[PDB]
Amino acid sequence: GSFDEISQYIQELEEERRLTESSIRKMEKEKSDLNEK
Amino acid sequence: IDELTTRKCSVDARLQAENERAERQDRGLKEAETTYAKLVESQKTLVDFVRKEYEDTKHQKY
Repeated sequence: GSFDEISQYIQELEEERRLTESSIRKMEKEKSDLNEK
Repeated sequence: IDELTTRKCSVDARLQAENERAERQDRGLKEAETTYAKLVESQKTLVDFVRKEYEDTKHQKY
């Protein structure tokens, strides 16, 4: 039973990992916007 | 320019901090997804002696 519950939360955490990357890439674009101005 | 520099520092501070915060969880999940293979063997192992306990009773029936 613990095999599936732990693995399911890993995917949710891995989903958050992609979400963090999206914010990171957007922050670089926001940084580029600040650089241009 | 100070407002933009403060904005640049605010963005850059979060930018690098989020990268470290994300990579520490990402590399931890790389071991966690490998632990899923261990959990696959764990599920295999736990059910194995459960059937052995059944087999501990089953061969007694013979």
